[PDB]
Amino acid sequence: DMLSPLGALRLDGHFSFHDVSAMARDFGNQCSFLPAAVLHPGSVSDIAATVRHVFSLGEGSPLTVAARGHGHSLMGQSQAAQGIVVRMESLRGARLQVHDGFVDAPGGELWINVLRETLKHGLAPKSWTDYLHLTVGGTLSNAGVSGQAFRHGPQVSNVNQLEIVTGRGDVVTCSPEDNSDLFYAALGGLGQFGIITRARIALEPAPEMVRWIRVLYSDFESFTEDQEMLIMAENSFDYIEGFVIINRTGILNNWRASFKPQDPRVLYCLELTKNFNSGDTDTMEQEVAVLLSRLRFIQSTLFHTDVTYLEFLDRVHTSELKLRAQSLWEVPHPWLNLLIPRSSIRRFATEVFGRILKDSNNGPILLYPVNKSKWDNKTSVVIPDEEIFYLVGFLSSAPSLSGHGSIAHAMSLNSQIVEFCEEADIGMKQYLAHYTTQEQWKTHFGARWETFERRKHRYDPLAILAPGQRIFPKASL
Ligand SMILES: *Cc1cc2c(cc1C)nc1c(=O)[nH]c(=O)nc-1n2C[C@H](O)[C@H](O)[C@H](O)COP(=O)(O)OP(=O)(O)OC[C@H]1O[C@@H](n2cnc3c(N)ncnc32)[C@H](O)[C@@H]1O
Repeated sequence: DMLSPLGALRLDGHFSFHDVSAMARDFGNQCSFLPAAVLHPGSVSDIAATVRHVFSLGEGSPLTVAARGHGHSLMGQSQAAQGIVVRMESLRGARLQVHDGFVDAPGGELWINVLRETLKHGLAPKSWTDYLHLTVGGTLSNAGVSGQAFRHGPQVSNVNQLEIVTGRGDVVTCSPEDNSDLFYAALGGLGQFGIITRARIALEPAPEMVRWIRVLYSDFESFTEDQEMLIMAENSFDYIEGFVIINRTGILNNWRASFKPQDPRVLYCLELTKNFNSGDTDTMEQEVAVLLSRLRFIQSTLFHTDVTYLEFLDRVHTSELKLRAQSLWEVPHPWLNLLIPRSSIRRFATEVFGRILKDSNNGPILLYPVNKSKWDNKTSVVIPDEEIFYLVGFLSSAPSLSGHGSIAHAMSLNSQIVEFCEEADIGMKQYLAHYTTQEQWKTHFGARWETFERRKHRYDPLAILAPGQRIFPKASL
């Protein structure tokens, strides 16, 4: 019995060794791996003691440790088959401090909760994810990208300090100035080098309102050229995203329920915001008029709405409530998330949207560019080698057991896109990747593999951490 000395640890919290089903599923709703135990930590010391114990067993133990955030992983990345799942949200509380234009947040804290606290001081983080009900540790283990990344970089570019429990069970406080290799390793590190128990996030003064804008384009070339010009301009919009709309009719009528019209085939939606304060509405109106005057969208499709900063940032939670009401939230999510270099974007769009795809009815297609200069080259993040690259997110649901959608249909369409990228040398890199072999991961990492592998031996030599990533099998190094 390897799990009886685990039950002998004098934890601040406790272990669950039978009631473990909730930790054997994720948002992907496809993979289910029953863990042997679930740690509900009462402190970071509990996490460190659990990791130290597993490490003390050496190479003769199949025990693994997976930190679970909000479980938004799509293919078992936060699960541990016959291992130990650490419920990071058990430490949410509790150690949330705002000081000096920074917020110190537990790793298991949701971004929505970081924002609610921070707003009480008139402050907020600068860089977001589209959905806020995700943990600080979970999004930083990836990158955390939204409409602000073009300017502030991803969330991983807006963190100043991390408190980590390494795969050796050591508790380390790190930053660009102390234990910097661990700091940079953890950022986009896919949970490979340790568990982030606390993060210092940079803040900026928060606006009270946002002018939220949506416009349509018929031409991809003009759509993307306008996005690229907006991401390079000075005093531009505060959020820049885009959507690919395949076949769908009554798009302006769907917007009419929330947005004010001004005035009443593959289409492209450009989504923008301009941050503002009530006492400075006229300056915003003038600045927005100027910015829009340089764009080439279909004028009759201009829709806008004035909302609070919180209402805009938490917008996806409204869609979550509607899906939960229709029992459409916990369905399989066979998402495909790609990073496409600027030089390949048109060739990609021609084949993917013009040929491979017939409709976009089972989920949105995100498409927008970012600036590579905002991403630090020392992290574990994998990005294309061009100064401008695009995030392309195929955020599909599979509500059907057969036919149109249908995990088998979504999976076939995803394979076709990836096979095209490979055959036509697009230079694509996947975001939120789910490779099953170390050979597929070596190719993904490419020139950055050696760095990733050396950091792994340094911080998790026995490969105890985040086995669901499938990069390093237990004790394989
Ligand atoms: C479900 C979802 C995801 C999502 C999104 C919208 C929805 C509805 N919108 C995103 C967006 O606009 N931009 C973006 O960059 N990502 C977006 N995502 C994906 C999301 O960021 C990720 O799924 C991410 O993993 C964060 O979510 P979460 O907190 O749910 O974390 P997890 O899924 O349980 O675990 C992720 C991996 O990291 C390891 N892990 C978890 N917590 C930690 C800590 N504290 N320290 C170290 N590693 C940790 C897990 O073991 C797993 O491998």
